[PDB]
Amino acid sequence: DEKEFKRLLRVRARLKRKKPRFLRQEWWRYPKFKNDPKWRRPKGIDSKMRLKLKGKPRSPSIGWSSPKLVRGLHPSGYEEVLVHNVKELEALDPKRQAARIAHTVGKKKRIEIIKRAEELGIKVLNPR
Amino acid sequence: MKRTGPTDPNLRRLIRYLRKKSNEYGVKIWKDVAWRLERPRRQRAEVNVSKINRYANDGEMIVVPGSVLGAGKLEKKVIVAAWKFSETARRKIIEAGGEAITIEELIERNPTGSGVRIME
Amino acid sequence: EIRIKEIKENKLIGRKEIYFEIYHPGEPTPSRKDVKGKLVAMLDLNPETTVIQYIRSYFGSYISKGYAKAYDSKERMLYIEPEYILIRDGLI
Amino acid sequence: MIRRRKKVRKLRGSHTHGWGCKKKHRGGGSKGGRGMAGTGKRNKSKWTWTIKYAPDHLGKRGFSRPPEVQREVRVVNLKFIDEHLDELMQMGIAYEEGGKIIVDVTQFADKVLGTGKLTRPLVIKARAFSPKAEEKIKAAGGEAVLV
RNA sequence: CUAAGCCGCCCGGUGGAUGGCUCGGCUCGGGGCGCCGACGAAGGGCGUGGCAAGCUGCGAUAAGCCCCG
RNA sequence: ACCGAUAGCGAACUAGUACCGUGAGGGAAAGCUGAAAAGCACCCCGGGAGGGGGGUGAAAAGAGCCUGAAACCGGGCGGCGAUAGGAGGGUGCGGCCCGAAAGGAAUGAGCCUCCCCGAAGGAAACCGCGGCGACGCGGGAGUACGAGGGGAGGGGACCGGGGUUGCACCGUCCGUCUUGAAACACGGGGCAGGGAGUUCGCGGCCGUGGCGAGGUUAAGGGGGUUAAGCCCCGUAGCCGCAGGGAAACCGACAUGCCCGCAGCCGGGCUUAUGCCCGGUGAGGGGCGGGGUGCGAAAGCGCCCGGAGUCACGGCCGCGAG
RNA sequence: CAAACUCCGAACCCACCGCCGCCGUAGAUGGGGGGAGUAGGGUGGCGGUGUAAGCCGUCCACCGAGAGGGGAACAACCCAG
RNA sequence: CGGCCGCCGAGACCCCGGCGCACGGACCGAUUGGUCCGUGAUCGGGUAGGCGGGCGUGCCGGUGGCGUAGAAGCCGGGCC
Repeated sequence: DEKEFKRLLRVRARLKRKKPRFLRQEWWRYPKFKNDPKWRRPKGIDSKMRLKLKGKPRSPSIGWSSPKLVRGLHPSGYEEVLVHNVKELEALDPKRQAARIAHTVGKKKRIEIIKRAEELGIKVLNPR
Repeated sequence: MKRTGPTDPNLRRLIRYLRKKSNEYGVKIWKDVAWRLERPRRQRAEVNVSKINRYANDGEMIVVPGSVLGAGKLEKKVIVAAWKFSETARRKIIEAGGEAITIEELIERNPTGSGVRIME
Repeated sequence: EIRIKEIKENKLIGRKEIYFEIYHPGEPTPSRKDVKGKLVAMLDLNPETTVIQYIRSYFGSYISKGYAKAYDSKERMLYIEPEYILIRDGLI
Repeated sequence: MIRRRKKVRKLRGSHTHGWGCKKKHRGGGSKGGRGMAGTGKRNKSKWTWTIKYAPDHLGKRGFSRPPEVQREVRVVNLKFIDEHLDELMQMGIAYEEGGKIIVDVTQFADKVLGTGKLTRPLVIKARAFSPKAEEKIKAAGGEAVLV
């Protein structure tokens, strides 16, 4: 149902706009963490983040997951499919799938893929 | 650790088919055999022609959720269905005049599974 | 919602192979009988001479993949298709 | 047919690998004596375990005769003979040699035990027979030739 | 149009990580070959190149001399 | 199915070389231009080193030479910037600035107006009455409003996101022993790279697969192969089929009976599911009987109505660093 | 007058039986197997001891191993998991 | 001090939408499973520790591919 589809897309948009960037404790303090930003669970005995005190960054929780019906979909609402040639370009569903040309595809093959996608009426996320 | 269950695709398909058959015909014997087959491999049912002769009557239908082995002696005329048969067990049943079939053939012959006796 | 992704014909073996996808968001995996009925109704196929080789569901996606075959006559099935598949279909 | 990864791969970030406080898992002191030490003779660290799960670990029992003089007496049962008569017939251990059916259990096994039941009248020939075996054979109607 | 100072982006310096490469290592079932010396051995010293210090090779015939293929 | 220049032998290279100690002896660092040197002819400045033009090359990759990260330093750019206090961050938004691509968007952005339904919750104007009083009670009214879910109209280029900074509130760093860490308790100048449940033997278990009263090979042999891959043989050996006992030695239910879960059969209620009742009941439990050891015997311990064995993977115990 | 007295004697605690309540055929009570960690505890009420702090037990409530809202900050106090 | 009347004030209590988990069910996978459905006032803090799933790196047997119209690597951004 497109109505529920749109409602859940808006719900996911709001939720992932409010979602924060989960980063390990003291990521800002040392360059070794700034150049390689990640999240690591705080395990220390006195870690304030582990103790989950107010005024400290938050930690990932299962509740933050987006609704099932629209999980992993493009913000436009389509479904991404990685494509490396025309053979697997042709195997998509234009009404429900979109093609993302792999970064390693040269321009010679990319122009062919783009013209074939135009012929088949399939949306392309990176048309160049 | 975790119970993975049978690695045999044929056995998994047979279990699923038994559950569906029990649903279709409104009987519980097939679901019972399904979970009995699902039990862990190190505890899988083991039966012998001696026990079958001891407890089965002539012309009866027997289902063994596991393996049937040829230890002992057999006189009865029994239709026995089991996942696996040892050559000795199958030969003994054939000589006694019984039938060594699979649960699939048992289902086909008796879809409602009335009168079938489970041996473990 | 069944969408056919490929149809192939092989008269040398005498059958038609059908690759399709069922789009069923918010619904369980459709039953084999329902899928067969829908496919036969849409393709005008003979219900008595068609088999659903498999239906597969992959993780959270609501796009299940189905493969089916349709034979010209029962002779080719009795010659090729295995007994367990025939029993599962229930057409024998 | 099932394969799994090692627990260390899951414990990579554990910082202890399931050994508790960092003081434990050091050596002989952590085990309370290397090997089978502490089982009761002088050190009683594992005396409580020894007196329950490994009784008679300390002490002595009777003697053992030299293996050279220890003769082996193979034993077979009437149940086994009756159940495997056909195989004996194939191997030649059993034949007819007249109306009666003879079986030579002298080639294998030296003593016949009386476990089970006897159905058909045979004649076994062995060296020694249990009283129960002889009684069962006579009741079944076979002959027990003492050869 | 604020002096020093702080964070971020770009460019430049300093450094030598990463990536790719490999005439070197390590391991190995099977196969081959296994002693040299008073007819002066192995290890070493010193010499030897047109320009030649190191390594390598050679010994006042000294990065070489002669014969068969 | 080993490593790929802090790895692999200590040595990928003028390596047991240079160097340290009287001595015995100890012992490093150090690889890469380009396809071809085509390795910058000439001009100006400079004492020189070198700098600026100009040439070579697909690309300076310019020999201080494949790529050129981080730490650190200098310049430009954007933000703050000399009356302001907290481990340098968290929530929310406001200034200044950026904003092609990958995110939405002219098939309509922020925005302005209007209409409908709305969970939990939920006023007041005014009317009458109670209370010394703060105030309360009935109607208004479960009304206006309400998270959110929809629709229509106007405009026509932003929104999301990002850097810095301001305001309000909150927040005394990281690892570790400890009852107790911000600690005047220990380890913590920065960055890059390396870094710590491995292998064998035995044993107890579980996940799965083969065979099954049997299971399984070991050393080794033949065939074939570029090859150690692949095929077949190999029953010696090991475990199980019979246990009890120090030993001599003796030597057992293939079901005699009772309870009974699942399943099966019959009946009643139940739309159906399901529930109840009565039989049969594999597996399960219990009697009875049996073997052996102690005994004069009774009686007790262990055992007896057939499931084990091999293999792959995992957890654990002991010994080896 | 009595911790090492009792002619008397509660609150209260324990065992068992019937029932209400709760849990249990979506499998409890119970049984078998694999893997542990734990052998310094603290605050609070009570009991013995000590001038007191404190020491030694007991009660299992809270911190240890526990967020959020308060007691100005506060381990232990109040609400709250 | 003996009382009383209003109002503020939590992640607690109620409601709306979402995620996962435990249990049961239907259907569906050629190796541990997948989609959906029903109940949860009687599921959702966590140290030692136990258990399940998932993410990342080198190499090997397969399978399907990209690249001088520019691979690996490296700096800054968008999305999931």
